[PDB]
Amino acid sequence: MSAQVSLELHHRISQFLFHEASLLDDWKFRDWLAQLDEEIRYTMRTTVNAQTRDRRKGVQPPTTWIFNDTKDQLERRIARLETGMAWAEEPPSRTRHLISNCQISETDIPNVFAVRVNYLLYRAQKERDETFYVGTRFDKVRRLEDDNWRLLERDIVLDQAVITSHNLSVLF
Amino acid sequence: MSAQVSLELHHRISQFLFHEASLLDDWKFRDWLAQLDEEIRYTMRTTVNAQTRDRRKGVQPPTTWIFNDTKDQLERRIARLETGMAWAEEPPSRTRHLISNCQISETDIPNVFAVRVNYLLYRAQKERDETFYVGTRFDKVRRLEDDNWRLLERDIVLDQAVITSHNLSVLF
Amino acid sequence: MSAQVSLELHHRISQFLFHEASLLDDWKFRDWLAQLDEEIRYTMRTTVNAQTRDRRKGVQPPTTWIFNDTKDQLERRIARLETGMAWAEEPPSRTRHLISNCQISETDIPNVFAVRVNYLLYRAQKERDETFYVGTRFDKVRRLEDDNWRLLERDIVLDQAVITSHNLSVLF
Amino acid sequence: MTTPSDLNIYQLIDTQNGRVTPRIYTDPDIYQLELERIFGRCWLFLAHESQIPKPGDFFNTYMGEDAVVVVRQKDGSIKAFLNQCRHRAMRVSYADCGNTRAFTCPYHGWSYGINGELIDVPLEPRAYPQGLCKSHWGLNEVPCVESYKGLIFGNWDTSAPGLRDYLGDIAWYLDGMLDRREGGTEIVGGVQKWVINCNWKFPAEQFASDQYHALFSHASAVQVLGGDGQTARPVWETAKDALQFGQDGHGSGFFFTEKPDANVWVDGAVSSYYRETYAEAEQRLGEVRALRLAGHNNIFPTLSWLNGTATLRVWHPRGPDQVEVWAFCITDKAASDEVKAAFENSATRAFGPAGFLEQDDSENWCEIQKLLKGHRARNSKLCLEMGLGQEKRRDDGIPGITNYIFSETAARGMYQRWADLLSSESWQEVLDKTAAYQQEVMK
Amino acid sequence: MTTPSDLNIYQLIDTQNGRVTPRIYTDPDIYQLELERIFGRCWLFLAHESQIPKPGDFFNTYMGEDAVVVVRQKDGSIKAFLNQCRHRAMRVSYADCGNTRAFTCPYHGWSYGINGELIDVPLEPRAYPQGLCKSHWGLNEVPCVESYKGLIFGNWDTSAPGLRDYLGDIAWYLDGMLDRREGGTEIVGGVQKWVINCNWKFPAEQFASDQYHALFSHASAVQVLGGDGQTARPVWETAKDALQFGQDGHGSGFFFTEKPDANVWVDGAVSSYYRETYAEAEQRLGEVRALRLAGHNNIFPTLSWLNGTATLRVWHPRGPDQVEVWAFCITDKAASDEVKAAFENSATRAFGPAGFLEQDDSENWCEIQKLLKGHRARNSKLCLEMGLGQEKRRDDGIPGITNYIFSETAARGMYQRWADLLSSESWQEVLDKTAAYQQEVMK
Amino acid sequence: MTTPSDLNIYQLIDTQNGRVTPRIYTDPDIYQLELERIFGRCWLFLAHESQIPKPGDFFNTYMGEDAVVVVRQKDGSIKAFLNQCRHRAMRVSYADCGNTRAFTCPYHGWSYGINGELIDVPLEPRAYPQGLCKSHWGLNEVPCVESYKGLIFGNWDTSAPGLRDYLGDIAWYLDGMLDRREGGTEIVGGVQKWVINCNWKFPAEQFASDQYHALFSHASAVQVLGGDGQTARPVWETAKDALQFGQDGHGSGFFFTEKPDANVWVDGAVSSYYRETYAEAEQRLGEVRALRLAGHNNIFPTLSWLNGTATLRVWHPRGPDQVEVWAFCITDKAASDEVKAAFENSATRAFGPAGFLEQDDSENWCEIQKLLKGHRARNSKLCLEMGLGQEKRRDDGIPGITNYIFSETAARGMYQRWADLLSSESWQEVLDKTAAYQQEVMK
Repeated sequence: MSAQVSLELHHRISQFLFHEASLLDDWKFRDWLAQLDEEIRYTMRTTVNAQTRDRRKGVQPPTTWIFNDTKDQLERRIARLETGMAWAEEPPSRTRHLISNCQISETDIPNVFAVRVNYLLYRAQKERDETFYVGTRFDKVRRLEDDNWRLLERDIVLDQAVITSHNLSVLF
Repeated sequence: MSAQVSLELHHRISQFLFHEASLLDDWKFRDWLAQLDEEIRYTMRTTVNAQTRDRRKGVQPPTTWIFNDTKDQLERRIARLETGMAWAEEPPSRTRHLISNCQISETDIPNVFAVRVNYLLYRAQKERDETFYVGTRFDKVRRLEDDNWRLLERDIVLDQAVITSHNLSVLF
Repeated sequence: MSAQVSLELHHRISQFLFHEASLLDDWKFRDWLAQLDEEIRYTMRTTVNAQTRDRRKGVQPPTTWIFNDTKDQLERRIARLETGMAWAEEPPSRTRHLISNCQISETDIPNVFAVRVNYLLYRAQKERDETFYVGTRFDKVRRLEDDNWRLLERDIVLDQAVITSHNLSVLF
Repeated sequence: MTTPSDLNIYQLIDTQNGRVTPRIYTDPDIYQLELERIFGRCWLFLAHESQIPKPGDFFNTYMGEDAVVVVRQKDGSIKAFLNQCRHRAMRVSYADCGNTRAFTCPYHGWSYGINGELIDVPLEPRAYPQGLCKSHWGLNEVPCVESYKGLIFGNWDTSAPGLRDYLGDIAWYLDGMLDRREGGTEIVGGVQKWVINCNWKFPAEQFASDQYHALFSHASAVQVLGGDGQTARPVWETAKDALQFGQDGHGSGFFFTEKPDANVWVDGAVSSYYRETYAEAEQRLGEVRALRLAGHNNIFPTLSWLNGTATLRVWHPRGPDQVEVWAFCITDKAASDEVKAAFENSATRAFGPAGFLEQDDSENWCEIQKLLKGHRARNSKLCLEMGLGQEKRRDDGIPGITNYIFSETAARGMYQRWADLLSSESWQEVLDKTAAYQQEVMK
Repeated sequence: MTTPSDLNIYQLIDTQNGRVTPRIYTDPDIYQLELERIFGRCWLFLAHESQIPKPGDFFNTYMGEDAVVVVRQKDGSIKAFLNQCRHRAMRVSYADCGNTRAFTCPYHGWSYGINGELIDVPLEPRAYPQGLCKSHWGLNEVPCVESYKGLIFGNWDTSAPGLRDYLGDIAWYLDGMLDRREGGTEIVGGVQKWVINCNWKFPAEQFASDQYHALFSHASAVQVLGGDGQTARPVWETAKDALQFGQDGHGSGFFFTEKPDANVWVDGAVSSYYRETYAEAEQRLGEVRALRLAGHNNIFPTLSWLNGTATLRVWHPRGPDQVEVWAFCITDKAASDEVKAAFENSATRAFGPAGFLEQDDSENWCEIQKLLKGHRARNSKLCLEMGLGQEKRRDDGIPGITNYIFSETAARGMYQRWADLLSSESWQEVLDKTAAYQQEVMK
Repeated sequence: MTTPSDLNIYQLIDTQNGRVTPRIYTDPDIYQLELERIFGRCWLFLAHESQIPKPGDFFNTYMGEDAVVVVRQKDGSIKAFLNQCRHRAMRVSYADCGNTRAFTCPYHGWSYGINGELIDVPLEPRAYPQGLCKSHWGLNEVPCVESYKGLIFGNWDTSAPGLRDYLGDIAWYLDGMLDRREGGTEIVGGVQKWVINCNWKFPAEQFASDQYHALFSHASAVQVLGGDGQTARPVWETAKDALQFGQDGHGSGFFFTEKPDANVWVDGAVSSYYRETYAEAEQRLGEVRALRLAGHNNIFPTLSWLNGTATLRVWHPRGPDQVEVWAFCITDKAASDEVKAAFENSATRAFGPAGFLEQDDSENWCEIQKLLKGHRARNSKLCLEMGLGQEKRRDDGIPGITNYIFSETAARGMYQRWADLLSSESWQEVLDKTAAYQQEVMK
């Protein structure tokens, strides 16, 4: 297995992820944006069904992007939200993040850690609209010299082949 | 940030909340009642959609109560359950509590701690009735001199503007 | 209360359960099988609605089995999966395990621990098929002399009286 | 296609002998005919005048399944518009309440004034070279809106009788709650909204004609709930007389009393306030309506309320097997802040989604709806025979058609009204049929 | 409104040439006509007599989509009542099984005796001054309930043939499982309930006429599953002869054998028990029915079972695109506790919601139902031509209409029966049409 | 039963004056008639030829609500089969794409060749003693499949006009995107699939006739989004002229331009590539179609695309109140890998489920569908009067019926085509009615 972290490091990283999720839930988008590192890469792919022979050989049908964002892209989405003309988020949706199965492992890069969690995102919109997104997430966190952490990378997996929500206007 | 607790305090408070949830799930209502402090305040409000100008100014449409209970009120609900004439709970519903994102912070009052969690309550009733409640909860816990904890306050947030269940006969 | 474990033991057992769940999610069935102890007992019962008098007396209507597996039975199911002729799992379903409310207690047997968790299993199949299973699980873990853990027993509780999925082709 | 021609409503209701067929709670063509003829012509509750006090204030509600916006004009009046744009039928307003100067469609950008006029079409000279007549493309206005002592009632039709003529004698019993003091009434603190999986006729019938159910359904609440002085025991134990009024689909019922005592559920401060203001209430209304502080009322189709608890409810149909509940807590405008807080606490504790008493009612309605799926469970006659043949008119100052409290004159009248509305085209024929039925019931 | 007049059932089924149109699995008016004419007249399985052994014991089941309660009387007999009160149609019983002395409606409080009589109406003298006749307001009773060797069958109609005349020749094959020993049979340990998103006709047709599917659907289970001696290999490999009986909608099928061997799935102790009791089974039944320990059977419409595994199933329709499965594990009453535990383990391991064999069947039915949404996927003819024109009557002591095991005489007969029941008013016409069809099939 | 006889489509559409009744987006019998007559006869997009390049390659798609498999033959041609077995209608293929040699039914085991012939029935000599004719039981084949410059169109009918005659003049505008370079076009990296809860007519009408909505719906995206040189500002600000073509249900629209500039959303490398290849594009097509790099197009019923962003969409109806979106990113086959990656990034960033522009469109369609539940919200006339009476034919090399970009000739033509197809049996009558309507529109 990988050279795992101690108790304190796991506690700190888990608390940092909890605080980030709370920031996303409390509609403090600028602070959440300030929590991210400069070189963030915020990706997400589709999911397909392959033939049994393809699965055994390791071959998969072609996929594509749903999210491919740098830090400026996320900034730009937030600034679109702040204008008040984003009719997709008027009124804003109310979301809750549940983070579980937190597994933390080291990396050969000094002071950069890899994290794998399972997430359940509950998105409730106005007047009886509910949606559940369930999946896994591979993040990376960098520790600065000021005892604070920054999100260096985030990879999201959504387990729906045919997404059942007309849009994804909320950040994962 | 707030002066956070150490590892052991977080462990103890999280275990206490887990045990309370287990008591609510195992239909031991008298023991759960004995877990609460005398001055408990068990509240819950509604949720509304505001205009963009109202959101920016900080103005919100009027809200109301769904739960406003002291300890005697909760005792009285439990005693209503114990009579066997509560047709809303015959047969009793089977509920599961999932507690996540446990954030624990201190308070200026000595030996009283504040807790924020996210909760998923799964309520299954007889013959194919399921309901999911997802939200956040701001609790407070008091440590007694006997190394034991008591629930001093509980504030519940439900993210549905139009609740989709005909009643809430289960305690959160 | 029971003589609870320290922080480190809880951390280790929780990490072991997380890794097992990840193995089940990553479609590494042989490794998951190698994680189990020889004398595993993997059971699951039905759930019924009783009369108020029956509930007070402690009487319950008769139940039955849904899972009653030894280690060879689980091996045999995995080997059925590996043949590629299991039309119920072509294409395989994508599942996620969320483990919460981890309570760990000792047992009079040396070096065998009892664990109680709440679980949410999200099973998504091809092209817009989703299913949620919510419940509790009473496991037991044995610590070997090689610092590694083995699943000695697993008891699963499903809170649906009338199961709403045509089959349970995925392991809990 | 929905064709009412092969439907025969009268075969499912027998108001003479008191029988009913449970199919009416499930048939979907019945529900479509209801949406066309019941909610399309009868007066419906919109909002209380204290929620739109100033010009430009609006409130978003429903009239049937239709979204409606109620807005206060610039001269003081009130108007109601169908919440739908004239270009692709987009929703123009989304909030619950607030102040606005114009409704702007978010899809293309058409803008309307608070009086429903079209004031801005972007790029009119280019997009409409032949000219667009902005007068014909104003918002859809409800032709009939009228306020009664603070409650605003709207109606889609124009051949219906006025609000006063439509209410008839139920106004006498409604004044007992609206007209207790000087200065009217007002809403306190928000609206409670939830969903119950039952046909809309069950709660209407229960709140129009059922006080009987309170003997056995709410027995646990009576045992457990019953620090200022509240009622010693439930009223039906010690009451000397009783009365139930049922007419034109409206229903009311209560127990006579010797002192101004509400039910046992109300908080102490509410009872103290009622005892204090009994003198003024008697001065304005009289002896009977000032001692009336416990009972049930219902105005057809969907306006229900209770007296002592000070709770008002509106029932929005959502399909043939669902309903949405809107709940208001209304008090007297001349009260103090502490009394208003006590009223809010009492009402939300007693009759919310988690109140001791709504639990059982909702559970029972849902169970009936679940049972009604089968073919033999919706083709078996039921019993509406309670108190049949005992209808009389009092002569001591209480108007209408009366009976003992444990009877079903109100429910039979409501079902006859519903079947008469479904089976007739013009309102005049409805009135004639109802007059004939009321002639028959007394002989 | 549902009008069967424009429906033409006979155009969707061609039993002479063996073709079928897949629309019948989707049409909702077809489903309503089914609920009216198939489940409203045919005998339906209620429960086993070992689940209501003592007076006052009850069991909650369904007859179609209707909730039904089956209760054992005081003199020893058994009755079945529609689970619905006579006042607002509230559900009177909610548990699965138990002992009771009266059914109490939780909404108002009407109470009924275990024989369906109304014994207590609260406040009758006040609420019903003109008098209520308690005799007319008893529970709705199923007019026809009859027990056969432990299985209780109920029927809503009264013009139908008796249970023996309705079963006909399928009783000969059912006795092979019910009448193996002395002392009858009994249910072991509870009921398994789940939901499959498919029309109810798919499992009925498969359990009536499909042994073919076991060659390719359950190939993985045969590979992997096949510590006392079990069967060496699946029976179809080594079997010398085969037989399928199909008549009046009932179906059965099995392989001839030389030794009392069940299938490969059964546990060793079950096979040892069958080998032990082969002598008594041969003494009671005969040579053919005592060696029959592997096959499939189905009684129209929804009673399915398998021989060796000792599993019984009931199929409750829930709409035109769902079904609910009730599963029983039935053994011989004279066995021991260890053998009963072995039977339970084998049955629940093999044919539960998580059994090796039900997986594929449920998956395939769900896939067919999902494909059937489109307009061209439900208007294309299918093939019912297996073994057509090879029907013969044996003369060695096995009755009925016979064929080779890989044929579809049973499915064609079932579809003809279903189309004849849907298209006829009285049972006499059903019998005449079935007699004519059986005359035609042999010539 | 669905009977179109009592339906009257023409009363819900008024294309002469430009009015529409919103019931057409909700009526379920309308949806069934659509599935029978619109999608049953009109050409539908199957796949791009670059997804099935080699023999035996297949692709799983839909034609309406019907699952269809498109497979490349051994000689080079392409065939399409209804994805349904001939024995119980089981699904034979489940993957998205791949290479195969035979389709094997997983239920019983019938096997088909990649050309639809039945090649293996297990145990034919036993199960079918009288003989089975394998020729009549082949897969259901789409009688009309034809490829146009890389896009494969299928049709269930055979009396319809050919693909070229059916496309008509929209081919002139489609060549502007398909025929820019030498070597055709190709799909880049997978398909995006999701579900929107709206009737399928809303996106078709928007992509056929709405550029107006981009002024106010996508204002936030214009503000925020607008490192190689992109467009300075949105085209409608600086454009000198504009054009919208609407005919036979097909629609197109764009702004004239002086330099090869796409919209502001596209990445810099895409614009650089277009500027580079402008010379070749002008050489092949001409001046007008080589400068056209921003606009909207739609081929009836469900083939939508945009020019500059290089995005193509297909709209599968799922009931009267849902639709499923399939999204493709198509580029030029002669480009490089870096340019292809830039195209993929731009298209998925701009028009995915999470793209800046699809958000508002989906939200607005869903809101309209939610509002349409009520009885008065679906019986109120709307306004289709934009640019009415200004239709003219250009004479500078652009064919068809034209108008200014902010008009609704295309939407009115589409609705007339839809109402003509629903109300006529044979294609000849459709053509005659459309010819008469096009004669009327000019006079």
